[PDB]
Amino acid sequence: SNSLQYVNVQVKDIEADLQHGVDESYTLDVEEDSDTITINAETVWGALHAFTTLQQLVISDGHGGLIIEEPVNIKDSPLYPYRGIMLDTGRNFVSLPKIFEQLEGMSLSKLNVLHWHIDDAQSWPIWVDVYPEMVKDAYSPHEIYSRNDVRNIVNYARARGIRVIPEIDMPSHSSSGWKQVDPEMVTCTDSWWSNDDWPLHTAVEPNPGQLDIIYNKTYEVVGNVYKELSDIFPDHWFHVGGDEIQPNCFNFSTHVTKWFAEDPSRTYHDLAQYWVDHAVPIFQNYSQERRLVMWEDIALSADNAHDVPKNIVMQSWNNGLEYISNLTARGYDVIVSSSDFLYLDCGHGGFVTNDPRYNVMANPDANTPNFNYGGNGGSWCAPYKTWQRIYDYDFTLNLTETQAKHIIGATAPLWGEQVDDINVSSMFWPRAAALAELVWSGNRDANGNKRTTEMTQRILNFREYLVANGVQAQALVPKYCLQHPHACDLYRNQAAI
Amino acid sequence: SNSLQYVNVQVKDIEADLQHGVDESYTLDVEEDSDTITINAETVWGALHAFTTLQQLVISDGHGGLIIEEPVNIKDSPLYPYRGIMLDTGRNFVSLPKIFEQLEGMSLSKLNVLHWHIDDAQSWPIWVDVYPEMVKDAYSPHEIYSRNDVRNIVNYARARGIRVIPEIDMPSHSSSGWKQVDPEMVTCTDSWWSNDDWPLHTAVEPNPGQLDIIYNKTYEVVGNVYKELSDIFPDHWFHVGGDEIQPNCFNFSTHVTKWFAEDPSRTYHDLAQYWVDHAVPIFQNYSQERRLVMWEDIALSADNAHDVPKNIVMQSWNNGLEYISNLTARGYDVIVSSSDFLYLDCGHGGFVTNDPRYNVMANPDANTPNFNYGGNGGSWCAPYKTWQRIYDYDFTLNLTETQAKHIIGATAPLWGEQVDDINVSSMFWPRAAALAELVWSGNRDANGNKRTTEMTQRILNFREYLVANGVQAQALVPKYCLQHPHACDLYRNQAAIQ
Amino acid sequence: VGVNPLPAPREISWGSSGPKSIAGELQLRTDSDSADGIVADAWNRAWETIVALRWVPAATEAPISSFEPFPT
Amino acid sequence: VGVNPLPAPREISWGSSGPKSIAGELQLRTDSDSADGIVADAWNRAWETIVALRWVPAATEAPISSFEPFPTP
Ligand SMILES: *[C@@H]1O[C@H](CO)[C@@H](O[C@@H]2O[C@H](CO)[C@@H](O[C@@H]3O[C@H](CO)[C@@H](O)[C@H](O)[C@@H]3O)[C@H](O)[C@H]2NC(C)=O)[C@H](O)[C@H]1NC(C)=O
Ligand SMILES: *[C@@H]1O[C@H](CO)[C@@H](O[C@@H]2O[C@H](CO)[C@@H](O[C@@H]3O[C@H](CO)[C@@H](O)[C@H](O)[C@@H]3O)[C@H](O)[C@H]2NC(C)=O)[C@H](O)[C@H]1NC(C)=O
Ligand SMILES: *[C@@H]1O[C@H](CO)[C@@H](O[C@@H]2O[C@H](CO)[C@@H](O)[C@H](O)[C@H]2NC(C)=O)[C@H](O)[C@H]1NC(C)=O
Ligand SMILES: *[C@@H]1O[C@H](CO)[C@@H](O)[C@H](O)[C@H]1NC(C)=O
Ligand SMILES: *[C@@H]1O[C@H](CO)[C@@H](O)[C@H](O)[C@H]1NC(C)=O
Ligand SMILES: CC1=N[C@@H]2[C@@H](O)[C@H](O)[C@@H](CO)O[C@@H]2S1
Ligand SMILES: CC1=N[C@@H]2[C@@H](O)[C@H](O)[C@@H](CO)O[C@@H]2S1
Ligand SMILES: *[C@H]1O[C@H](CO)[C@@H](O)[C@H](O)[C@@H]1O
Ligand SMILES: *[C@H]1O[C@H](CO)[C@@H](O)[C@H](O)[C@@H]1O
Ligand SMILES: *[C@H]1O[C@H](CO)[C@@H](O)[C@H](O)[C@@H]1O
Ligand SMILES: *[C@H]1O[C@H](CO)[C@@H](O)[C@H](O)[C@@H]1O
Ligand SMILES: *[C@H]1O[C@H](CO)[C@@H](O)[C@H](O)[C@@H]1O
Ligand SMILES: *[C@H]1O[C@H](CO)[C@@H](O)[C@H](O)[C@@H]1O
Ligand SMILES: [Cl-]
Ligand SMILES: [Cl-]
Ligand SMILES: [Cl-]
Ligand SMILES: [Cl-]
Ligand SMILES: [Cl-]
Ligand SMILES: [Cl-]
Ligand SMILES: [Cl-]
Ligand SMILES: [Cl-]
Ligand SMILES: [Cl-]
Ligand SMILES: [Cl-]
Ligand SMILES: [Cl-]
Repeated sequence: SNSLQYVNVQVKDIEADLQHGVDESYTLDVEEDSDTITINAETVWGALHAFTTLQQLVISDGHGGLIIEEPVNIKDSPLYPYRGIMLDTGRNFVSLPKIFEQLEGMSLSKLNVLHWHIDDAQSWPIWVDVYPEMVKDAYSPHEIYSRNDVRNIVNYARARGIRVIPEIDMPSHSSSGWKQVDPEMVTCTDSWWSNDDWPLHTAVEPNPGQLDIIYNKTYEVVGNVYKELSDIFPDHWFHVGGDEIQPNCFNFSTHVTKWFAEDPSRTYHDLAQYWVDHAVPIFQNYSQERRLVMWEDIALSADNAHDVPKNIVMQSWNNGLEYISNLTARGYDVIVSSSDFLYLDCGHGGFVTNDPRYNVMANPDANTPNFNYGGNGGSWCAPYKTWQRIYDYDFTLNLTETQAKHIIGATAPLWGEQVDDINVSSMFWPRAAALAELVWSGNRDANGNKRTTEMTQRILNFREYLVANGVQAQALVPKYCLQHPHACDLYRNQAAI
Repeated sequence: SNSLQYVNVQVKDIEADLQHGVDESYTLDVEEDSDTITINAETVWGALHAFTTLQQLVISDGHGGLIIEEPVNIKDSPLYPYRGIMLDTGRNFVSLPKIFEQLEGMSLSKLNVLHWHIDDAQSWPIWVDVYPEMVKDAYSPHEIYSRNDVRNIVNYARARGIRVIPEIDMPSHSSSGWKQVDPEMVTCTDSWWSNDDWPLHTAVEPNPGQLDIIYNKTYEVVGNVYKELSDIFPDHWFHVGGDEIQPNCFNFSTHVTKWFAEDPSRTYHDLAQYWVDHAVPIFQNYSQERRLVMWEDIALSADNAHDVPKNIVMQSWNNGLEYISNLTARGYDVIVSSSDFLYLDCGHGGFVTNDPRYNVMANPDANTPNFNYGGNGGSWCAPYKTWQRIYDYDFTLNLTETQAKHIIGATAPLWGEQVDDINVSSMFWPRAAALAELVWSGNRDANGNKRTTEMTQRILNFREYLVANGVQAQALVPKYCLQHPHACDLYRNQAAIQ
Repeated sequence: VGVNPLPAPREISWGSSGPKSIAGELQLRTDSDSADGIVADAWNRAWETIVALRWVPAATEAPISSFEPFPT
Repeated sequence: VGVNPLPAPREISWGSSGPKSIAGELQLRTDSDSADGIVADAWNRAWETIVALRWVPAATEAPISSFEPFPTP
């Protein structure tokens, strides 16, 4: 039979830049009596996907050579244009080589968005020219992302058709960095986060602090940081945060205390709206093509603002389908990140110290799962999300045809409280690859039935493929299960799912 | 002040061998005017401990030189002689560099036992000369521990005062390896493990298989494999296993069911005894100093053996203090490894595939923790045991003195279903450092108050040390918490824990 | 076949005429690349991985096995 | 004292006479090592770690800070 010599690639539009919605489709054809592997694609980005497909097809003939096992015709494209994971370098620093390693993983699984949660309350690791002093709240001089570092990250991604979407979370999760520019611009940073004394709590987790929404100069400093960062990140999309505004924290701001005093009818909804009316126009005005992303909290929490522009994409992490349905029904575009399915950090207990909740020497109630015995172990989103839990997630279930059109894709976040170089790759992978397939080609076979059981061998093999490509992905099963397909199935009935 | 120049070490007897209960105590002294760090140890092994303490005291002075911050007086020794972790290489193979890496962390934290679970149903990774055919059930030709691999592991451990205590788990957890020798010495290995249809279940975990307890030749091969291995492992202790005996597996053996037919008075308890009274002689036969360890199931499961020699050390993993009380009351030396405090694998969901328990798109009950919402997520021993959980475990609580002195120490097992080289270190470390202190010096301050809050900065720093030393330990908190001490405490009140 | 690319492609169909050897090295041919050589570079990375891995499927699909029944 | 060796040694007592410089290289002195040189070998590994790492304590013990109190007007 006829040997393969060439890979012909025809790309229709060589101009299309790496930006939201760009056509990622391709065809790949290997014919019985052709010496050519034929790849067609609407853009270069579709062509790259073809190559990563293709490398998973060329294998050893076991005699020193290489084969593709059979002729093949493929036609491929993603169900959703937004296929992401989120990296948190605010809680702990992740080095460039480990960031590259993740981008390699994304490449091979065809994820195309790295949502970069750059800072948080706990550190500001990114160099800002206009305020050099912000990196004083970096963990060490060697744990700073220089501008050239960012250039190499953007570029490494670009080369693998991956969009980097920066997030500077505001106005909550704000202490480090900001407070170096102007102490007044953040509030309650010196407060005790006070979950031991719940009615005084200033944050949901240690390191409290929020931007002072009323303090006039806040918007000067954010505008200058945002602008400088917008210039170095080329994606038209920018994530401005909006999660977990804590009302109690503003009690440390004289400025907000006065603002409530001067008109006592005001609520935290108004305060949230004040931020929306002053921050958003600054953000939206960077360029004409700019789209913002925000956490759903701004438009859906208990302290939600009244009117969030339907311009702004909502990232949904709470209450699963209920918040997705709610959001889509109001006309917002939604990135699915539902923490009951897709949060990669759950299941490692709590990180807060001096915690007596662990100190229980016997099961206090065997009749039900409780803190130390079958319950959450200190991790608010427990249990750990397995690859199956992720893959099984039908995030468009019970949505109308119009709601479902507002779903633009998904993002599995990996919050960094207990993540750094050591385990970042084993927490992302290979679970991220399960989401990868979910938002690329779905979790259903040709007949519409859920094919989780079929995914098993594919994801088990891909895990090893990841490891061979330098991506330190976690073992999922005993290797016996790899070598004996379905030997490790709970249900012998292959339609159980 | 005076400048240090020399380390002086006097070992009382240079002859004591690395075996259970050897005197691990030492003293370390630095005086103001003395140019000598003075170390006294009963054995070489105590001196080894002094060195790992000593390196944690000698820090940078900020000007390219080294200092000990103050003079100091240290007297130190282990509360328990058995302080361990258990590596599972049966479920997934772990390479030698990565085994070396665990032994390194073990050394810096003073753990002295590498309990090595070599095989299981899923694989047989260890070379056996008498039966070269056993490793046909290794995951590949590269995933095998040669004879020389074991010698180097043992030596690398010996150099760091660590005893390697092997486990070949019998009579359950037996399929791979065994069945290349004689396919009739294993039963139900081609069964369906059948947890989808619980009454017909042959195993707790897929890849079912157990040793035919009746079959003639079972005990020859077991004896030959055991004797060969016993020779390459210089510790006097050996782990035979004996956990999770599944009664339905034997139904696939003609022998055992024929043996039940012969006399219908015979129950499964009798069947366990049969193994005890045939296997233990074979094991005790090896050596005069040979001691045995086994999992508690043998003498305390639903289908336990009537009479297990009080000579065999019992490793307890179920029901926490309850089962520890039961065994210690009946005269058994006990290794604590309770799953509710010390199982390091827990909290990563289930590994079993085609599993529809995950396929729930909404919380079925918001008031009770359930499978995908608050509950285990398919890890039977969930949740994940944090370093605090581990450190808080008072494993002699509500025991008598006669009971308490039957506790010989503890072992934190890392089961290897979802563990290979990639994460073995971040799963072990730094949490095993919490156990390490618990069984070295305890979790109590001078006044008997539980000092977990004091352990915070110690373990946090120790994690960064381990990383500096090559050991890939997991981060436990945002780095903000190291640099701002107690800023991530839940309670300011440093007496919150008791 | 043994290979099983992830994600599963939207549509993929294999033939049965047997293996096609890669003769020498797959040469890329295109007239339609960006000015920054995105495609050429991606192919170099893809191809150098392919030849360095000489990949062997680690886990392949097959029907669940026939186990011996529980004896009646 | 910054260092916080793990495990917490049974009994440890620190002085106040000030820091003690290491004078270049710490030299081992023993006439009581196992025949196979276990103490010597363990020392060499510890010393080479000490000198390569020049450890700087990464976390240290302190009293808790004075967090600003929740105001009441
Ligand atoms: C932190 O600051 C906020 C804002 O100052 C405090 O809440 C505000 O104060 C009181 C809460 O008791 C509310 O006004 C009162 O309303 C009742 C009738 O509903 C009336 O009888 C009183 O004379 C008074 O006007 C006001 O709604 C509220 N503002 C909010 C929620 O935006 C809050 O108590 C402070 N928290 C702490 C822990 O100090
Ligand atoms: C697997 O094999 C075992 C025996 O090889 C079966 O267990 C046996 O089950 C029978 C009943 O099914 C038990 O006999 C009982 O005897 C007492 C007399 O006092 C009485 O309860 C009944 O008359 C009953 O016939 C027998 O004790 C029991 N043997 C043991 C050792 O526990 C088991 O049923 C088999 N399972 C299968 C085929 O699914
Ligand atoms: C989305 O969820 C919110 C709950 O926050 C719903 O908003 C509430 O709706 C009722 C009716 O207007 C009011 O009583 C509440 O005060 C509303 N919250 C506000 C104004 O912040 C909303 O109905 C949901 N949308 C759905 C189910 O489609
Ligand atoms: C210990 O025993 C006391 C009574 O002596 C009992 O109240 C307590 O619940 C027991 N605690 C545990 C952890 O077993
Ligand atoms: C979807 O709608 C149907 C209506 O009967 C219901 O059975 C199902 O439970 C709904 N939602 C979810 C999350 O299953
Ligand atoms: C958005 C979200 N904001 C919070 C994060 O800052 C935490 O790190 C995370 C931990 O799981 O929980 C919520 S999700
Ligand atoms: C002893 C024990 N025997 C079983 C082990 O084979 C598993 O690895 C473990 C899974 O956590 O569960 C129990 S504990
Ligand atoms: C999948 O198929 C391969 C060959 O392509 C087998 O070797 C393997 O056992 C599995 O069944
Ligand atoms: C599939 O696997 C089962 C279980 O070992 C065997 O019984 C069967 O012959 C096939 O190998
Ligand atoms: C299916 O086929 C296998 C052959 O491997 C049998 O062993 C089994 O009992 C079942 O009939
Ligand atoms: C522990 O002590 C060190 C100095 O040794 C401080 O830098 C640290 O902040 C903490 O107080
Ligand atoms: C300890 O930390 C608190 C909280 O930041 C401060 O208010 C105090 O001054 C010290 O730095
Ligand atoms: C301790 O110090 C803090 C930080 O300056 C004060 O805000 C507090 O009142 C206490 O005196
Ligand atoms: Cl464009
Ligand atoms: Cl398509
Ligand atoms: Cl207003
Ligand atoms: Cl609305
Ligand atoms: Cl709980
Ligand atoms: Cl919680
Ligand atoms: Cl299909
Ligand atoms: Cl001896
Ligand atoms: Cl009998
Ligand atoms: Cl549950
Ligand atoms: Cl379970």
